[PDB]
Amino acid sequence: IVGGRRARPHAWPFMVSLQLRGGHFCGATLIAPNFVMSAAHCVANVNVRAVRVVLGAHNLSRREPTRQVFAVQRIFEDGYDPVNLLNDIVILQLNGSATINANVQVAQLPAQGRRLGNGVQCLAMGWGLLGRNRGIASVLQELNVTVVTSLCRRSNVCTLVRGRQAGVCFGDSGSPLVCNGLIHGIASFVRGGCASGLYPDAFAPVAQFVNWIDSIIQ
Amino acid sequence: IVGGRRARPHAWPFMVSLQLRGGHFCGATLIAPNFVMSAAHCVANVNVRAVRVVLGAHNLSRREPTRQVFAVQRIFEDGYDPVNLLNDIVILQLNGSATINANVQVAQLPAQGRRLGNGVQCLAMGWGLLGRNRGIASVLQELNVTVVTSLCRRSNVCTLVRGRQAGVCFGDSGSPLVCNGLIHGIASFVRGGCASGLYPDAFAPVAQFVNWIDSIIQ
Amino acid sequence: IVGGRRARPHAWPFMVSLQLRGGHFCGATLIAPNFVMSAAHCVANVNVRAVRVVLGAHNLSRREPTRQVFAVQRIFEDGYDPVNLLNDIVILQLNGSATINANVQVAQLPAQGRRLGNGVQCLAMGWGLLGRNRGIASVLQELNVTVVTSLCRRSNVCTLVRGRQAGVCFGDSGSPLVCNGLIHGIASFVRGGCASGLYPDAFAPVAQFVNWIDSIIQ
Amino acid sequence: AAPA
Amino acid sequence: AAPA
Amino acid sequence: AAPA
Repeated sequence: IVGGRRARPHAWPFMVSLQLRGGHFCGATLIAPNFVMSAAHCVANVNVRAVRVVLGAHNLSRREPTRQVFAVQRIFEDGYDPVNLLNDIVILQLNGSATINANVQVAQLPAQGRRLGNGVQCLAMGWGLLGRNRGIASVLQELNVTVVTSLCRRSNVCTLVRGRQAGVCFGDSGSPLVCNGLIHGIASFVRGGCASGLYPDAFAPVAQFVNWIDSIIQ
Repeated sequence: IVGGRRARPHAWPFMVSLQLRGGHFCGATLIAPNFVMSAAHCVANVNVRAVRVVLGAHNLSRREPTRQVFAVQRIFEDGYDPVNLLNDIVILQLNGSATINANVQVAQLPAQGRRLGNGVQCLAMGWGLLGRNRGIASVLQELNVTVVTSLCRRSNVCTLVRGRQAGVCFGDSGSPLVCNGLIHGIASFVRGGCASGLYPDAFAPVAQFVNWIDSIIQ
Repeated sequence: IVGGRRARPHAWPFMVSLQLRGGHFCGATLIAPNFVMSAAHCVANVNVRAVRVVLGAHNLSRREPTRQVFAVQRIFEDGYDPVNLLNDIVILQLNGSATINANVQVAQLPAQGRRLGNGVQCLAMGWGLLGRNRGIASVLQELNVTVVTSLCRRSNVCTLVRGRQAGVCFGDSGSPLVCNGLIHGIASFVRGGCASGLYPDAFAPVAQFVNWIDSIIQ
Repeated sequence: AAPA
Repeated sequence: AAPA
Repeated sequence: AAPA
């Protein structure tokens, strides 16, 4: 996240970090005790059996007793299209169930087909790049964004920070977009570099996949 | 435009701004009282019926009585190829005719087949990004560039600012390249980011489309 | 190269500069007195008969008596795939044989099939971009990197500078990756911009092409 | 577009 | 190449 | 990926 602020510790208990060594590469959202939702492109050319799913984290550079670490057992994809970047969503089944507590909780999803119009105020968040100065963030960042149609496709939810250069960046993919307390987006792609000040950020529209998610989840 | 200078107000009366809200996204050139020429990619995945064509502008953040606003009535494409970025030119017919005055005038085109060799000195201009600091420019910018073949395709006119990092950027597409007082290029694409200091900027070669333009224009 | 250091003059006598005017655009490695090895993408859409092969250079902005300049006589490709960026290697036969001396020497290659695991320490080098401030470097730069698998394909050798933003950049393609004194990589591509601090740099794995090289070389 |  |  |  570029131009955002540190989140209050454990303010978003559904926030997940996907790691390869002990290196964060994508975010995710806890949707059930044993399932996380992320962007398909995050797991496309990665060694899935090597991915660690980190729950209850705040500061990645610190030892945090609040953490819960899981492995990936199965992957559920919908119609991921890497050329067009459509259906950039994946469900990952954990090798166990999280211990729900103050620091780890399940996110609330929107109803199927609910669409956001121009002007809805939402919060983006992630541990991605801070700009081109600053690599990945250590502490979770959050950012107020506005939904915009316009320089956006009907197949995405796009956002823009008006009047300043701010936005999601590499490493933010898979992280939630929260609007009116529900998960409405999954960070998918940028255009013109991160925080162009032109080109809205693009998210996978979770409302369009609710029926599918449920079918797997419950 | 990166590394350029503010243009004298109304110095280039054929310069047009294409907008979606009241947000500039691409430039264009007035070629007749009721037709503007831009880059095909600017209108590719945009809601055409939502585009505003702004004539006689200088400072986009200001109320300017000199302005004339038109809608798009029809689009004329030639063989736009989005994979290869070839034929990145479009003609847009206005829903009316501009009032020609000191601030709004038609541009002069080159003769069909006229080709520019290495070393021709030209001026690029636009309201695109100023760098990655600075979003879109408020005031029209202009920049002296040199034509170069070399790291360029025969199907484009390429330019480079020697010895400093300067060039066109996002938002500059569709803007004219003026050489010896004629419109020789339409800003099309960058490589390696904006002002690489390596990779020349690429323009659609207007001289190669003159016969076509006329056929529509007159 | 971003975040590297000036190399000691003539420390790497197998280092080559490929130029178009008197402008460096890609590196290469001397593999025999009359053959240089580079990245296929460097010569893909270039006027080969216009390329100058510069041997024994250190400071490109200076007149250097140590230099030897050759033209390209023939090109040998293996299965360059521009969509997937696979087999990004080319052999260029010189119009003559270099004069071997203190400043111009042939590089040592690895044995066929030798693979590097995570943690091998190597040196990358080149005259490419210094960052987005600073165009191409005048003086050869070198950089300590570490081999990593992870966010890498089996078809590449990837590297990463841990804890700081550093890496290869545009203009570095074709330059050698030296590990334990042997040429193990040819700089091929970056992801997320140059020195992301996320995304390892990708090199063509020379060990996988040794049999082929020899077949041509000797 | 660059997938993030 | 990135269309501008 | 951007070829360098």
